[PDB]
Amino acid sequence: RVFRSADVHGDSFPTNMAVKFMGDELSKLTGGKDSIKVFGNSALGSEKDTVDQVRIGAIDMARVNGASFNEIVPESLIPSFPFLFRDVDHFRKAMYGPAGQKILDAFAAKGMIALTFYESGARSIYAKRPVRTPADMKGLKVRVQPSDLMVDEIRAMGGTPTPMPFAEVYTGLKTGLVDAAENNLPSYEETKHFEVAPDYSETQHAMTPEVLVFSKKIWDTLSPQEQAAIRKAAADSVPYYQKLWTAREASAQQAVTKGGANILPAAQVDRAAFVKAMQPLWTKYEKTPQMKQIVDEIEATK
Ligand SMILES: [Cl-]
Ligand SMILES: [Cl-]
Repeated sequence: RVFRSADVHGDSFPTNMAVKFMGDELSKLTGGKDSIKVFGNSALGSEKDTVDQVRIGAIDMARVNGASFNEIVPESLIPSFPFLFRDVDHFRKAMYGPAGQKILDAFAAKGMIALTFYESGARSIYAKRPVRTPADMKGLKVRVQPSDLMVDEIRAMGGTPTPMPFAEVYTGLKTGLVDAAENNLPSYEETKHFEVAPDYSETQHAMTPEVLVFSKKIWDTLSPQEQAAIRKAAADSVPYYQKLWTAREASAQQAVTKGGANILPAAQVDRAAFVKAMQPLWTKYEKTPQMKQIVDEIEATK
């Protein structure tokens, strides 16, 4: 069969490519038969829309950002904690290890098989002015993802958060509904947010992963062999994604700078002030002993 999968990005974006790559792998490991069609550009709805559809089995899979599960899977809050990961190497070692698996395992109770994470860089503020310190955030109308944690993060930074679907952000910035948002560089480039919010300040406040989920209702009708093939194709798509993503982070920086954007480097930003303001949120979002244990396991990963 053709499995249907959702994504907010366009057809050439690394996430879409990775899942399409996964699709090609599946079609060999099943011999021509099975495949994945990726519906890009939010065609199937917002990330939250598409998560709900996966849960009820209206669609087979979605590639979405970790924050899109924050009201559903408590463990998904964790990798979105502000300043949790020290760097890319830490993210990788922690998330592709036993602690990341515990997070993935948590989705099953909520009607989803979480197949894999993909890295998503670090998210940073961008606006019509630069931002070095929480004082600079005051008065900015900052779009965030529809997540209570992300709302609180931007408030803790000093901005006024406003939840909006990914697809609507470019227009929101144009019309002045919002004058700021936050994301990684490749997203900053792809959506052309850089043309309306040309000041990118590397606050690097979160490193939320992408998660690839499969409908448990559909999953449970498959054989163990088919299930294993699907897990295998997913795992194999990660190194492929990594090659594209590593390159895209670098090229996106070049592209946006050539197009007028000004990146304020991480060292220029008062990380300590942001960390102090945001750190209380960990305790706020540790809902269970199980969550505490995972956070501590991640912190302990060196
Ligand atoms: Cl969205
Ligand atoms: Cl987003």
